[PDB]
Amino acid sequence: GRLQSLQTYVTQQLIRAAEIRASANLAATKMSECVLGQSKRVDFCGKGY
Amino acid sequence: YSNNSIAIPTNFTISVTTEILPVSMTKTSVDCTMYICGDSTECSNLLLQYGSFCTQLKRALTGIAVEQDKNTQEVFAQVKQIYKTPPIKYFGGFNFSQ
Amino acid sequence: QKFNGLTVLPPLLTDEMIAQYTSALLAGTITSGWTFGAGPALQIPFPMQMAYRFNGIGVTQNVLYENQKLIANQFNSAIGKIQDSLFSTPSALGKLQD
Amino acid sequence: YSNNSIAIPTNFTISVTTEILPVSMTKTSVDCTMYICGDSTECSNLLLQYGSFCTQLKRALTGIAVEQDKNTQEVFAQVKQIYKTPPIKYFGGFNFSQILPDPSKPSKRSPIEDLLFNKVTLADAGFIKQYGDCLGDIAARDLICAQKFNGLTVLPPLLTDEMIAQYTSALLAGTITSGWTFGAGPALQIPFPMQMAYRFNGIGVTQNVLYENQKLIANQFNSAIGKIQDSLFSTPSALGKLQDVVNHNAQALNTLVKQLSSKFGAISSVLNDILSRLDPPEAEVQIDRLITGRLQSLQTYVTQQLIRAAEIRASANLAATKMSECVLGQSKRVDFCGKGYHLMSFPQSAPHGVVFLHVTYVPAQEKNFTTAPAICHDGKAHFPREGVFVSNGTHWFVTQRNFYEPQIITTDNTFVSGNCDVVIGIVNNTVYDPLQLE
Amino acid sequence: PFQQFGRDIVDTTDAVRDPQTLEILDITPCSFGGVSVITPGTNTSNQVAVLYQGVNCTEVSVAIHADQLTPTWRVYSTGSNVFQTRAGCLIGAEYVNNSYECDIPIGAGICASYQTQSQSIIAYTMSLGAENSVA
Ligand SMILES: *[C@@H]1O[C@H](CO)[C@@H](O[C@@H]2O[C@H](CO)[C@@H](O)[C@H](O)[C@@H]2O)[C@H](O)[C@H]1NC(C)=O
Ligand SMILES: *[C@@H]1O[C@H](CO)[C@@H](O[C@@H]2O[C@H](CO)[C@@H](O)[C@H](O)[C@@H]2O)[C@H](O)[C@H]1NC(C)=O
Ligand SMILES: *[C@@H]1O[C@H](CO)[C@@H](O[C@@H]2O[C@H](CO)[C@@H](O)[C@H](O)[C@@H]2O)[C@H](O)[C@H]1NC(C)=O
Ligand SMILES: *[C@@H]1O[C@H](CO)[C@@H](O[C@@H]2O[C@H](CO)[C@@H](O)[C@H](O)[C@@H]2O)[C@H](O)[C@H]1NC(C)=O
Ligand SMILES: *[C@@H]1O[C@H](CO)[C@@H](O[C@@H]2O[C@H](CO)[C@@H](O)[C@H](O)[C@@H]2O)[C@H](O)[C@H]1NC(C)=O
Ligand SMILES: *[C@@H]1O[C@H](CO)[C@@H](O[C@@H]2O[C@H](CO)[C@@H](O)[C@H](O)[C@@H]2O)[C@H](O)[C@H]1NC(C)=O
Repeated sequence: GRLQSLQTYVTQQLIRAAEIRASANLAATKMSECVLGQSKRVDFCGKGY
Repeated sequence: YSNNSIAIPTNFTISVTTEILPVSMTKTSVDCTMYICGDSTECSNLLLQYGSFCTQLKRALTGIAVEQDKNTQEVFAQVKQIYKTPPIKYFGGFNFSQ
Repeated sequence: QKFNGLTVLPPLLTDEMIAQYTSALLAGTITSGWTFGAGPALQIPFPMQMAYRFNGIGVTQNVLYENQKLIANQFNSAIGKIQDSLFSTPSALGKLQD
Repeated sequence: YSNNSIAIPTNFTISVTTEILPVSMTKTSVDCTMYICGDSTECSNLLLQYGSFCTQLKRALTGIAVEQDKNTQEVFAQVKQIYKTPPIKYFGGFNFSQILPDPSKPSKRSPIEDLLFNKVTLADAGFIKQYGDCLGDIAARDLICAQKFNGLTVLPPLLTDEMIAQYTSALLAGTITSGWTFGAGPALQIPFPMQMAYRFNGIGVTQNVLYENQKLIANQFNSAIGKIQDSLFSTPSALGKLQDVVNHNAQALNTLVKQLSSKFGAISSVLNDILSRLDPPEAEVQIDRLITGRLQSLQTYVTQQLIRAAEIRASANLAATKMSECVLGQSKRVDFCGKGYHLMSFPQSAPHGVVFLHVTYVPAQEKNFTTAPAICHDGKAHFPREGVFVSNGTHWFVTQRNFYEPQIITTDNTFVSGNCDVVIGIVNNTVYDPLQLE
Repeated sequence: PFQQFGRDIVDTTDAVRDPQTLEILDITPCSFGGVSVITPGTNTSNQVAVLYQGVNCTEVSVAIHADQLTPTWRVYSTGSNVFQTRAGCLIGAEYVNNSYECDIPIGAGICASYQTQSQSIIAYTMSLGAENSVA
């Protein structure tokens, strides 16, 4: 029972870590693009130009 | 829409919008020994009968923790040098005290 | 949770150092534009950096230099409204809280 | 920072960075019955009571393998036409032998690609037909022979290493011959100096600066290529991503093997001794315990492989986007293709991954002189069409944003729109024009 | 002299010493692999090609001769329909040196497809595209 619970927790944590990694990659991309420069990608960094 | 009508703004507004993004989560350090058999040598002995499972669990959690650390590093540590604002803060009328 | 063995490790980058990294990024982006993100940090006065940004989005520098005070006032009002909205809104940080 | 101080790079440097990006991992086709019950008919019959439970695992592994093939295809087969490099190689003095394929080598791979291949060790080759030499291994059998005993197969990738190298060579030849035009339509060839001039023009630096510095730019590029080659050769581990992927897959397979030796809370971990020393009606409990344990282990392996496949697919999508943007063009997005103003990027095939040679334009030694937002000639505000209003110290000048090439302030390089009393910081200066002189 | 068993990294019996002659023998899996059936649309034709993944299929041929293979069915092996690839060897499909676009992926740069000879499944090395030398 405890092994099943721990495996479920670890799998859910891995899924959440993948989601957080995707969000952090997006945040790093936003930093690099619209912080260390101006991003021409419209509606990417804030609504409007 | 008309054949020969274009709309051009005679003014403009500078609006700053806030965007929030998670960068990392809490780095958990779950250990099998206590959680499954809290202070039980016999229970630990029968836990060893399940093979290299808790080694996998510890490895996965360590990978998640170092992934969180690397996520924070990638998001923030984009500059080798720590730049400092000049002592007098007058950027052509702009206000950055906030 | 701690007594059950389910402890959490602290992040390598503390909050103070993360704030220092953000401060360095802010200083770079307000005193050097995008130059510090490519190579050496090249000092540029902020009105001229804003002219750079305006020309990048596709409007000439004169539309900034003619109403630089108006743009600065709009920027300050927008940043104050952002702070006020963060104060008032209970769930503006919904993603991090989630 | 100051009110009227600007720093403009009087020089520049060409720096080549290396980006490591996994695109696929080893495809696995783990079989249900062989791993769960070793050649035991009644054990397979008992496993049948679980229904279509391991069919989910088999379908997931098949989908993972198909996803790896799709990731490799998306990353590398960007161009449907293979482009061959010209027989002679003089691209305006630019060295390219290091990244271009070497026909002398039997595999027709570039020196960089061969260094990457020799710097990566594959635990499971798979595409070698290891059977035949597993029994002739003389020494202790490696991981592969043991894996071939308990339902573990490593299907070879659809694209061979030589095939991926050929795709990378086609991309490289297309890039260095037709610029970026082959990534949009027909491969419109263009001389490499012209292509470099237009890449420079794409980063806000005028075309003339490359032609005036045709040398000392090719030399810089060659030096950077050699330096990164030596760095990858002598580095401890610059292929960390691919090495991590290979190690994770191999060690997941190793753990899957090791879970067989675990008793899973039963009398023994060996099926044949269990069913021989105990009659089936009583030993069914031990059989069920073993089956539950082994099925849980296989489920854990399949779920971990699915999560790793999702991560690898995200990395492969990132690599495909990086190829389509940096390789087949010039991405204006900052830090996407190397650090600095991106110029080009050279694909290099790697074991279970791709290698990007981001050629970025980086400024150099700079001096700060003076700046003024506008220049007032006769009751009017003059603004520079391109660049800033720099000053030697005594006489103002107009110059490029990212290179110090001062020019006299004429009426064509600057546009006038104002009244001299609205710009904060307008300076006293005189502007000339080619009309009033004549 | 005291060693009787034999194992490896992953705790599997690799070699065994002969208890009657004091000689050593190593142990290898018998023929473990994976069967994948290559087939065009059943509305088009009914001929199929069987790929025994990851095996030197000379041993597959001798196993067929001994009639000890696990699959009950037996495809026709007329010599021409054998092509040793890096993912086992295709049985029932011949190999043509012509290069076409991939239709049914197999592995190691081999793709099988149905083509006129009068219809049969032919395996070939995939063609990445039309070669175009840029002037
Ligand atoms: C563009 O929009 C600005 C605000 O969005 C206008 O500024 C306003 O100016 C009035 C005085 O004219 C102030 O009372 C007000 O508080 C605000 O600062 C600006 O005039 C407008 N320009 C044009 C051309 O419409
Ligand atoms: C930038 O904007 C700040 C507001 O966030 C200004 O601070 C204000 O200071 C006044 C006193 O002068 C306080 O009454 C007010 O509550 C606020 O703290 C700051 O002065 C401003 N900077 C400049 C240079 O104007
Ligand atoms: C810009 O930077 C180049 C190298 O980054 C300089 O090239 C060097 O020039 C010296 C001679 O001054 C050579 O000895 C050396 O091998 C290298 O080619 C270049 O001179 C420099 N230009 C300016 C204007 O600073
Ligand atoms: C591109 O750069 C190559 C170096 O990787 C040059 O090859 C060199 O050739 C010399 C002999 O001429 C060797 O001593 C050296 O080790 C290296 O192999 C190659 O000539 C060069 N090509 C051009 C066109 O500059
Ligand atoms: C202002 O910019 C001028 C560029 O045309 C520089 O002119 C040079 O001045 C030297 C004497 O210092 C002359 O010998 C030379 O022919 C050229 O005219 C000038 O140096 C520069 N002023 C400063 C202070 O840098
Ligand atoms: C740029 O040069 C102008 C002369 O062509 C200066 O205008 C002067 O303005 C003063 C008042 O400030 C008048 O008294 C004088 O007759 C002349 O019109 C202008 O000030 C100057 N600007 C700067 C920033 O120096």
